[PDB]
Order: sequence, then C-alpha cells, then structure tokens
Amino acid sequence: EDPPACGSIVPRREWRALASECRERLTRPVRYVVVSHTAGSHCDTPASCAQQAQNVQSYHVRNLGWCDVGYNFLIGEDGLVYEGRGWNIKGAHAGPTWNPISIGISFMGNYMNRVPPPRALRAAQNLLACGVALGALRSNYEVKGHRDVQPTLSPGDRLYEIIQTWSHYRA
Amino acid sequence: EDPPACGSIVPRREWRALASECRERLTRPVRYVVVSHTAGSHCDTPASCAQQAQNVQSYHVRNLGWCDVGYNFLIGEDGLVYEGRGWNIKGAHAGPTWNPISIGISFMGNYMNRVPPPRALRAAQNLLACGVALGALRSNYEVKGHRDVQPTLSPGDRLYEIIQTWSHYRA
Amino acid sequence: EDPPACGSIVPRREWRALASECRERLTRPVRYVVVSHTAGSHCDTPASCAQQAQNVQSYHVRNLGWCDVGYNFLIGEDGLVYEGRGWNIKGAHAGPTWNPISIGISFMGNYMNRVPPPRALRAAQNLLACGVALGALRSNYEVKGHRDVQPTLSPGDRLYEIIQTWSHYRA
Amino acid sequence: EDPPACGSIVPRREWRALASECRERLTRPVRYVVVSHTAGSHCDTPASCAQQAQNVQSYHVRNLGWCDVGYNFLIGEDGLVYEGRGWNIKGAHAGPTWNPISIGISFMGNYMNRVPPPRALRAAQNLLACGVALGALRSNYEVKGHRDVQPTLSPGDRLYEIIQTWSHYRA
Ligand SMILES: CCCCCCC/C=C/CCCCCC(=O)O[C@H](COC(=O)CCCCCC)CO[C@H]1O[C@H](CO)[C@@H](O)[C@H](O[C@@H]2O[C@H](C)[C@H](N)[C@H](O)[C@H]2NC(C)=O)[C@H]1O
Repeated sequence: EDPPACGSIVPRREWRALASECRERLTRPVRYVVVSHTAGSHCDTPASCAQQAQNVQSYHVRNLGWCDVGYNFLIGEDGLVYEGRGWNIKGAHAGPTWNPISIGISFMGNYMNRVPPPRALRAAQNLLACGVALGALRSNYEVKGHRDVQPTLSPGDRLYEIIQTWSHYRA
Repeated sequence: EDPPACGSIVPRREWRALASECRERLTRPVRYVVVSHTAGSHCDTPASCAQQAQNVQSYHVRNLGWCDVGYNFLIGEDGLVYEGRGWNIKGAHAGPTWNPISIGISFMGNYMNRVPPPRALRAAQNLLACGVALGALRSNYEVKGHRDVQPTLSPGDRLYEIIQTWSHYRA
Repeated sequence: EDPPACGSIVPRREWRALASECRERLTRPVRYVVVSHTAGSHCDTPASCAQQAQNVQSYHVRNLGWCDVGYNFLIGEDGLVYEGRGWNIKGAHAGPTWNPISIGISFMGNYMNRVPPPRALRAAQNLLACGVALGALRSNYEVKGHRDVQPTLSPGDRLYEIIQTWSHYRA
Repeated sequence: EDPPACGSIVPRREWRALASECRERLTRPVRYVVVSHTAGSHCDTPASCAQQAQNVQSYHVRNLGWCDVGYNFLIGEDGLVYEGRGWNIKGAHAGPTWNPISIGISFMGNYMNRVPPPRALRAAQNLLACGVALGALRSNYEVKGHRDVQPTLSPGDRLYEIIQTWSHYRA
C-alpha cells in the first residue's frame, strides 16, 4: 500500500566499500538471477560479514582490476544482504552472456559439502521478492545456478541442490 | 623456416571429441597462457583420460550450450596433453578480456588438496615449449593462474602454488 | 515440437517466389545468424517489397544459378519479413564455411549511408526470437555481420553499427 | 534497451500518438478479444497507416473527449500492428460489459464489402500469440466479433465471416 515495501540491505558505506567506478547499466525489469557462492570462508556476524564483503571486493578491485566487486548482492550467514553493484549496474559474475541480463547474488562461503543457515536462505529469497516489488526484477524472473551458465562448481553441491527446488528456478 | 614435430598431443579424433562449432581465431603469436583446473575428477590412464575429456566437453557443449570445450588444451594425470580448441581457436576459459589474448590450458582434476603428478606438469611445460617453437606463443609468454584473472579457486591451491614458481609466471 | 508458430512472415507464395530447387538441410538448432544487406533498391510498401524480393531471387536464380534466393529470410523497409529458404534449408549468403552452419537474413536496401527504419529492425529481431522459440535457432545464438565472416561492405556501415549493439552480437 | 516487443508492434510514439491520459487497468491474463473495424479510411502503407492511427486517435481524444484511442491495438493493411492502449490498459471499443474483460483489436478501414489482406490477418493472429507469450492474454483465450457483443455491423460482413473460421473463436 506504500512505496518502500521490501527487504533490508547493508549499504555500501556501512560495510566500508571502495567507491565503484562501474557505469554500465542493466535494463529493468531484469529476467534472470544467477546464484553463486564466493567459494571462500563464511561469516556469521554483522562484524565478520562486513569484513568478508570488504575482502571479496578488494580481491576483485585490487587483484582482478575490476571497477567494483563483481556481484550485484552478497548474502552473509549473519542473515544480512550486502549491497554489491546493485539492481541497476551490470555485474561481473557469470560471463558476457549473462552479466548484461541478470542479477548476480553470491552467498559468502563455500557450499560444496555445507548448506547455508536458514536465515541466509531467507535473506536471499526476501531480496528477490524485494526486486520484484521494486520492478527491478520481472515477476516471472528465472533463477539459475552459476554452474548452469558457466563451468564452475559454484554455488556448491548443497546450495545448488537447494535452489533447484525454488519457485523461480529454471535450468 | 624450422618445423618441430614436438606434439605428443592427443588429437580430438583420438579422444572421440564431438565436432567443434567454434570459428573465432586467435592471433599468433599469443602473449598469455592461463592455467586452470577442471575442479572435477582426475584420471591417470589414457583410456580414462580420454573419457574424462569427453565428459568435460559434454558439460561445456551439452549443458552450457557452447561450440566446444572451452579450453585450448587439457592436461591429464596420465601425462598426456589432450587437444581442446587448439592453438588457433580462441577458447572460453578466462573471460572476454583474456580469452582473445591467451591460450587456456586446464589440468583435469581438482587441485585444492592435491598436486598434479610430475608427468602432468612435465606435459604442460613441454606443451608450452612446443607452442613457442611453433610460433603460436611468444617466446616471452606470460603465465597467469586462472584466479588471477577471474574470481575462482581454479587452478586449486596446490597447483596455483606450483605455477607461481614458474619462469614465465607474471604477477 | 512447440505449439506457437511464431512471427508474421510473408510466405513464398505471397511474394510470388519461383519454386525452390534447394535440398540440403541445416542442422537444428542453428548457432549463427549472418546479417547482410542486398545493396540493392529499398522498398517501403508491401507491394514494392514483394517485388524487390522477387527481383533478388530472380537475380540469384537466373543470373547466379542458385537453387533459390540465397537468403533464408529478407527484411523489407515496409516492416515485414519475407521468407527465403526458411529455417530448415541451407542458404548461399556467407560462403562455404558459414552457409552450412548459419541462418542468413538480409535487409533489402543499401545501408552504407542509410539506416533501416525501426520497423525493419523490429521485424528482424522478432524473426530471430521466433527462430529461437521454434527450436530453429539456439537460445544462445550469435549474430554476426556479413563483413565479419567475409571480406565485404555488407551489411553496410550504418546497419553494421546497429547490429553491433544487439544483445546476441559477437564480433 | 534490450530486444524490442513481439508481434512487431509500431509503438505509440512511432505513429506520433498524443500522450494517453488513461489509468483504468485490465487484470492480465485477459479472457476475451473483440474484433472490430474502424469504419474509417483504409491505408496500405506504413506512412499512410501511421496517419490513420493518428486520425482515429484524434477523433476519440479531440472530439469524443476520451483519454486515448479506444482500441488496445490497431491493424493496418500494411500488415503491421499499431499500439493503442496496449495490454495493460482497459479500452473503449465494445461497451461497458465487454471493455473491462477484453482486449480490443481494430482493423483500420471498412470491411462490409472488403476483406483485409492476408498479412493484416497474420499480424492479428501474431499479435494474439504474442499476448500469451507476454502473459497478457489467457493461453487458452476466446475470440468475439464486434456484432456478437454490441448492436453494430462492425467489423463488416467480409471480415466477420473470416474471423468466424478462426481456431480461438467462441460462439
Ligand atoms: C566474440 C565472439 C565470441 C564467441 C565465439 C564462439 C562461438 C560459440 C561458442 C559457444 C557460445 C558461448 C556464448 C553464448 C553463451 O552461451 O555464454 C555462456 C553462458 O552459457 C549458457 O548460455 C547456458 C545456457 C543454459 C540456459 C538455458 C536458457 C558463457 O559465456 C561465455 O561467453 C564467451 C564465449 O563463450 C566467453 O568470452 C566467456 O568467457 C569465460 O569463459 C570461461 C568458462 C570462464 N571460466 C568464464 O566463466 C567466462 N567469463 C566470465 C567473466 O565469467 C564465456 O563464459
């Protein structure tokens, strides 16, 4: 019934992100969502996750030389979502074919033999519903696992197994 | 005008590869080589390695819908090099910025907690030496680990540790 | 295969096409689409365009000796798509290398100094979407300029600039 | 900024439409499609037809005081479809009972003693199929004539007998 009717996100300033230099935009409404995992260590507190988001971005910006952390959003096990490039900026998370047409959300950690806590799954699914309500994502958007569009084990066997059951999943 | 027959490479026909639909070419001499691992199961016999190469290609062609296996060459633990897209066709292994200026060689297996056997490493260095002798690679080519140009664990912790010591490795 | 017959295409019979003698088939689904221009006269009415398509086929058949108009489909400035050899038959528009693995669509007119009207651009893009829907083209098909696969001016500088901005365009 | 709309519909702005002031919405997917003729002048080219859509709109807006042209979509004899109120906005073409539950498509011209060209009929069929793909029309919708729901000879005797032969028509 009123404008800002969706999910909470930790803003860039809050997790002390380096300023983005990316300018290429995505065309909303976006149809695809690609779920990946950072494949590294997980975090489970606002404190550790903010730090983890800073490290992921550092690697992408410092080492890979990218304009900003590749993901549009990051999901910490603290149950919070971390603002990446956002709903309107093209990400670098699934290749030249899917980057310009999807939203890349990455779960912080490695989920090959471990599943994310319920609160992390709720945060991600709450975020997608937020993207629909805002008009950032199509009402009939499609969820893919990173390994469905790129050769990689991401988002991890256990997590990949989870998203396959999701309402919007379409391999 | 010197022609060296230093190719102990297993032809696509020999490992029963599906025909390639790729047509884009690489401009020789190529300056970079990006080393990755398939992060899948490894193989130590010509027979099992031809089969694993088939699987890797099947994943890329049938699941990802690609023209061919993304790597220019694959390295088996059987100590043999398996022909991928070859020296002249641009591969799909390190992104839009690196694919067109590099040769991607991938070790079949996951090297986070395993090192490839000496014979696999010998195969890879001999393959790169052969590339220089043919004119396909610059004599002063630079080797990069996959994780140095893209966010990923590839080529695995132990293998990455090994290639960082290589003469041609560059930050 | 899939219920929806897609897009509005002017049937061969409607533009008074000479019967085709072509028999070689394409392998479904097709990966490539080569965009060309006829470099001939443009037409902006259903009548003038049915005539020009007849003229193009006439030149190809009667003067070049081809089994039919070499293009799989023709686009008119009248905003309609004119059926050539169709989705299932191999055309003659990009040479011995590409003809066997691509769909050739051609805009009727010379676009070195002119751009095709928006209706022609929309007709071309919906035809392709239709090809994908029909299973004739791969979901991840790639669009190429005629100049990218053969040494030619086709499809003309102005049109070439436009197809480069297309989502499925790959240099 | 991505690929354009299906059915190759000439956008409002392309046929130089006055801005719409309508707000009442239909709840897609819609169950009915009512076919009428404008009983106005006919046109057979993109230029003439854009002018006629302007004429029809001008009459409904300037003279009848409507928020926009009554029809959701207009079909020209040039074989193109012209965007009227579109898929989401309730039209004014079949009265208070039928306007809120149907999509109204109108053939530009008088068809009492004339049949519209095959392409105009194809554009109409193509428009309806693209409505389902978009999710605006019920995958299994129903088609009615103007005289089947209102006391009028619209869409004309000739055009009326043709739509009766359609596969989605309902008594
Ligand atoms: C200039 C012309 C180049 C093309 C010449 C080759 C002709 C035909 C090749 C096969 C087609 C590939 C392009 C279209 C495409 O299917 O995209 C891929 C997405 O999967 C799917 O659709 C799955 C369909 C299922 C969904 C059903 C609707 C990946 O995206 C890929 O696109 C490019 C080429 O493959 C690569 O540069 C890119 O590089 C890299 O390649 C490496 C695998 C690397 N590890 C990286 O992952 C990638 N780069 C980045 C930055 O992520 C790669 O991931």
